Amino acid sequence: MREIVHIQAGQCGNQIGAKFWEVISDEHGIDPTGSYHGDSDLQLERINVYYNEAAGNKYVPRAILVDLEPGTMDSVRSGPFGQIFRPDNFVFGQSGAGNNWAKGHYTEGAELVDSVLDVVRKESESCDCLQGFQLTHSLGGGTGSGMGTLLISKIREEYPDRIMNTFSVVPSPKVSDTVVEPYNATLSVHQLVENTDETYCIDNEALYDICFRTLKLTTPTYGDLNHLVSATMSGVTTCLRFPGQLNADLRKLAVNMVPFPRLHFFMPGFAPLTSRGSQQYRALTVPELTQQMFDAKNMMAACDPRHGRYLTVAAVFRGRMSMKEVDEQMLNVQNKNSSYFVEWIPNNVKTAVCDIPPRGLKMSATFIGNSTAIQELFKRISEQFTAMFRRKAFLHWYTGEGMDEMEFTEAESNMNDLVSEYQQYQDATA
Amino acid sequence: MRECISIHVGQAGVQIGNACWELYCLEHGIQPDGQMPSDSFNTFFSETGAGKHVPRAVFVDLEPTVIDEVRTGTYRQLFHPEQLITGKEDAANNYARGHYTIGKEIIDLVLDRIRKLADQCTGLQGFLVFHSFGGGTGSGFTSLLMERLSVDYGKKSKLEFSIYPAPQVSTAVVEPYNSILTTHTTLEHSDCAFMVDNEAIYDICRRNLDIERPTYTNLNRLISQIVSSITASLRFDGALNVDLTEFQTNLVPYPRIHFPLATYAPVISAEKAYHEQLSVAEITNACFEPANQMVKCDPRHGKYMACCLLYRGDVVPKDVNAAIATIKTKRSIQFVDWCPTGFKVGINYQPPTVVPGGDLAKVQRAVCMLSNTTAIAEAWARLDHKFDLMYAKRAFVHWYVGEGMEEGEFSEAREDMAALEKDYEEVGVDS
Amino acid sequence: CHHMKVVVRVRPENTKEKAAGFHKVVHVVDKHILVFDKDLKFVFDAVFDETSTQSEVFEHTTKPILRSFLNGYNCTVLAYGATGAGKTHTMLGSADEPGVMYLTMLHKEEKICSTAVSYLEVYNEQIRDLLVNSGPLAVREDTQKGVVVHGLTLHQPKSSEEILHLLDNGNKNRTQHPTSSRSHAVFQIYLRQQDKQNVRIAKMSLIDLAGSERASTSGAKGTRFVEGTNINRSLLALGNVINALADSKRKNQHIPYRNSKLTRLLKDSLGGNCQTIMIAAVSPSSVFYDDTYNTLKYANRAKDIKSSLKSNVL
Ligand SMILES: CC(=O)O[C@H]1C(=O)[C@@]2(C)[C@H]([C@H](OC(=O)c3ccccc3)[C@]3(O)C[C@H](OC(=O)[C@H](O)[C@@H](NC(=O)c4ccccc4)c4ccccc4)C(C)=C1C3(C)C)[C@]1(OC(C)=O)CO[C@@H]1C[C@@H]2O
Ligand SMILES: Nc1nc2c(ncn2[C@@H]2O[C@H](COP(=O)(O)OP(=O)(O)OP(=O)(O)O)[C@@H](O)[C@H]2O)c(=O)[nH]1
Ligand SMILES: Nc1nc2c(ncn2[C@@H]2O[C@H](COP(=O)(O)OP(=O)(O)O)[C@@H](O)[C@H]2O)c(=O)[nH]1
Ligand SMILES: Nc1ncnc2c1ncn2[C@@H]1O[C@H](COP(=O)(O)OP(=O)(O)O)[C@@H](O)[C@H]1O
Ligand SMILES: [Mg+2]
Ligand SMILES: [Mg+2]
Repeated sequence: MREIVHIQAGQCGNQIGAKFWEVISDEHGIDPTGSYHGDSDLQLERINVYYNEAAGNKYVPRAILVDLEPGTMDSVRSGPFGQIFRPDNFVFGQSGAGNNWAKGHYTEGAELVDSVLDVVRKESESCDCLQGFQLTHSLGGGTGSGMGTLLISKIREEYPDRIMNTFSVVPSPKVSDTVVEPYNATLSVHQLVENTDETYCIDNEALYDICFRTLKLTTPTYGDLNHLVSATMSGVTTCLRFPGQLNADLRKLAVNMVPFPRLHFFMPGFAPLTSRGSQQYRALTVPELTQQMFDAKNMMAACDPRHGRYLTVAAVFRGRMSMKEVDEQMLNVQNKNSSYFVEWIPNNVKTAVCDIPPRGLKMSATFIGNSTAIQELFKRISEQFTAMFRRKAFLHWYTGEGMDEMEFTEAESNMNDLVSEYQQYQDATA
Repeated sequence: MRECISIHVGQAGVQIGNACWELYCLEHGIQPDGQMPSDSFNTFFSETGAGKHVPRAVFVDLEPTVIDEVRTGTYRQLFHPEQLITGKEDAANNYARGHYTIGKEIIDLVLDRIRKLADQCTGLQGFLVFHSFGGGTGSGFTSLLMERLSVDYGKKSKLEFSIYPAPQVSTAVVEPYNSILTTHTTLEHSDCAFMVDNEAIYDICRRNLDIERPTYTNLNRLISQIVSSITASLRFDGALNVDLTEFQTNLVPYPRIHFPLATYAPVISAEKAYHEQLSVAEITNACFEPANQMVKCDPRHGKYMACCLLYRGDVVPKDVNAAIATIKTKRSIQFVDWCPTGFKVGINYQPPTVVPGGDLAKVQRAVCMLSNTTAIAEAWARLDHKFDLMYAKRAFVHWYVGEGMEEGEFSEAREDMAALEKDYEEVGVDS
Repeated sequence: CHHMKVVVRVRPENTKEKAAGFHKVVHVVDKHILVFDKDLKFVFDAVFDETSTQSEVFEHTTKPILRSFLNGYNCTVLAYGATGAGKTHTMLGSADEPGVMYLTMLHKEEKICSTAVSYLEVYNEQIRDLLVNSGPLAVREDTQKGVVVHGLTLHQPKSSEEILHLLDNGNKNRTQHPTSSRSHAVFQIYLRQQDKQNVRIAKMSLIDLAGSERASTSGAKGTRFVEGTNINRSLLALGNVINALADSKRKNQHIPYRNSKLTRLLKDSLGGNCQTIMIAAVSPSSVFYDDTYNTLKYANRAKDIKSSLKSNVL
């Protein structure tokens, strides 16, 4: 019925996609070889949302592997759960963007886009009722950001009535992993604002903070961060695969969480998260999940929701619970924090309950918050861009691929307008 | 004889209907697979072939999850396969999607199935429609379906069992839009509309039954008890019988005021059952308590217009008369000036049945009340204020506009609701 | 200087509907007062009816704007009406020739006047050039200037019939009922006044909007519906911008221009920097009933108070 096509571009996108597919395959009981060895019928009841049935009791994920360099997907293929993917969906070039948005959007991506779109069309026509797409990438690299934005624009042109989801790793506020991340981030937000239905913003620094403070992990690696992102993705898409007492798909969340077209940048979160030693000292109840969800330190983006006001909030519970408890918890949260929710929207919180819990835990929840405190990320990126752009530093790398300064000015002005809108919608005027 | 067709649309309607049909099969001795192991139950079932009973129901939804749950569950062999109708993509909390875009590909199929069901009928007198205001498919497809049925049938009564939005408790952000739009469209196509509030059911379950975790099953069981009490006059014989026409001719004084409130008594747990000698006067009195009301509104803020009392079990007419006279002489509850005789009483014989695993005791007598009161004007005012707040800045409007709805429909619906508010305020002035 | 004039052109009754058992829901009194049906009171500057011909609306539509469109940023004439009212007829049949081919001869003693014109349409949230066959164009913003359509074609007629040739070729390339759901056609005139001084910036903007459709109640699915509802969302964005440009004393704030390509083109023309006048068309029949009195009519009251500026004689 409602089915999803997955696309991942670049090094970070590829790694997050690999972790996410291992997670989902273990959730639906599919071995590395692709055969089914589960123990419930609900696992195979809605397998078609993410998988294609192959010959001989085999399941092939509906994923596209895109990269401008071959090493990352070579490692992905040679690793575990690397034989589960269809080899024809590995689409790679040979040159690479080199941390250049122009190279990934106008020089190499302009050459790989035809092949990637042919693969995407072949995957999408075989769908029975396409629900939407889903892109995993970042905003600080060349191939990831540039090719992801190009693919998003092309898909929006081809399929304008569908749902486009993005899980983009926005640049970190404190330490920068690339000298030219402001340029790429601005030029990619310029396209995300227009061509994306809803965008989930995640920061690596917030993930480190979660892994060091809540999980008490002494030495967190990128595997843990990809694990957290995979958990968030599965929690977001859980209602399409399992029955529930009150269910909401992607389009319902988009309708309930996006009041105006240009405001679709959310911050995600997960609960419960605890250390190994502290699990004996806590009780898993709906109030505890609700308390942990609405925590500043639990957010997956480096923004503090207490600096602004929530527009809308979505919580997707999983497990066996009572709707009365969930509803009174939402009411209590709304009434206690009346200064942190917008006045001109009553009942800021949307709710959904899924019957089947994550493997292991008996309870879980997912948080999606559309807050006006996300303007700080855009404001910081705009400040860095306009500081580096007056001196025209590192600009010739971008203008040697045909890009002209009018595009930079347009992107900066669009980002400034988005910041102004988010700031202005903190005023009730009533 | 005389039969009734039940229509369940949306997730709320489908689940409520599942509970109601489990209760109905339990009442008449029908096994979950339809067979009778051992004939006044044909007003809801039909004899097919060699001793199989098929309910006269149609299950409609725009997504396959809950209808598939029904198709796989223990009652998979009770319903006709073609009566569980399923779409592909739900309305996603959008009135425009359900009414204009997604409902138009299965409306013809649903109407054809309804016609096929009613043709087999020989004394059809009404439809029962279960839905919720806040949903997308619920509100939209219910409005479209009632418009089509009113065009097609016209004289047959059309009752409603809807889930009114709660004053504070909510599970969606765009609820006021859908509620206002569906009310505006449906106001001229429904003969009656009984409503309950989920928040009030939570309160009743927490207080009366002493349950701290009342999932949707308990609410659906309470609503099933209400519907069973309403239709027992049809299915069983009694001292006084009430049809589907008497409800509309007694509870609806004006064509735009057809929103009664449904309560039930006694809702008690088996711990307090052994210590209480429940009798006609006590349950009749309990039907009037503001805390026992099943919609989150205070009847003391308005004036009663017409009340229907449905007794079943070990109930004597003289005790009913005495209890009603006692209620009438009470000065704390008010009736409108132009309704000197405002009671309709029906007395049945079959006591309410107990569903194993339920949270209710076994009682020898029970009461179901349906009352028309002006205390719902406050609920209308609250809904209109929410609509006005969310609409002044045109929030979420683009979602509806992109699915085929013009901007004028919001203004039309708001003006219609204002007119309804003025009508409710004018009907309650003494003269 | 500030009054955004709103004129209502009451269309003559349709020939097929006139005798088919309908009444008139719009009653005309004179050129200053109008009455609806219930019995609502409406005043919209000048009011026209079936008696006035195509050229008879010139007296209160474009003539006391285009006296000499140099002292101000001047014309931003829109055309509401929705389907079947006659906005496209009124604009593109006659009442655009009074603008040019009828007001190209205006004196030369104090100035030397030359013009530059361009034509574009907005279809499916994309911009196309109607005079030359070119693909979608990109709108670029900047602090110094306004919005500029990257790739538009500029033309400088040096006579009068050149404008009629350009206009005639600008309508056969419009997406003409694949009248029905269509594209918003924008005509831009640039006035040059080289002195025989540097007071030469003026631009005249003429817009012929599309109509809002109800789809399922009156319309279709597939195409004519995907190409539809883009008109609806663009009109919603335009209405939001208009409402935000005339709200009480707050005004200012943040006006959501970027929600559509149509409103971006009007960033420098819908705000208060020019003398602008609106035209709306309404059908007096009762078959439409509701769509004739809504943001078609209620909203134009809110756009009679769009305070503007004209001191910038540039
Ligand atoms: C003693 C014990 O049994 O521990 C559990 C466990 O549940 C705990 C400790 C887990 C554990 O998680 C971690 O320790 C962890 C470390 C780094 C990064 C992220 C997590 C666990 O890994 C998590 C894992 O849970 C799952 O398997 C979930 O289904 C999870 N899937 C995976 O983790 C997974 C990993 C590889 C391959 C396939 C699946 C999941 C979560 C969300 C959505 C879908 C699936 C299990 C049972 C445990 C350990 C092993 C310690 C916790 O995590 C989650 C996601 O539930 C830590 O905070 C919770 C608290 C839990 O009690
Ligand atoms: N009493 C009761 N109410 C329910 C039940 N299920 C859903 N609801 C109500 O329905 C509201 C949510 O909207 P739905 O009725 O589920 O909408 P829908 O029918 O699924 O249609 P969509 O909006 O397209 O998903 C909630 O606010 C609940 O109050 C139920 O089983 N019992
Ligand atoms: N070479 C390369 N580097 C990237 C790309 N995208 C992002 N990066 C950089 O990689 C950093 C983190 O990415 P990564 O560690 O792979 O993401 P994670 O493992 O999921 O947390 C970011 O700060 C980016 O600067 C890309 O496409 N190619
Ligand atoms: N003053 C008028 N006299 C006669 N017919 C008119 C008048 N104004 C408009 N019409 C008719 O109304 C119709 C409206 O169509 P048109 O203006 O081309 O597109 P739209 O319906 O989108 O405005 C035209 O076909 C035209 O014949
Ligand atoms: Mg549903
Ligand atoms: Mg036209």
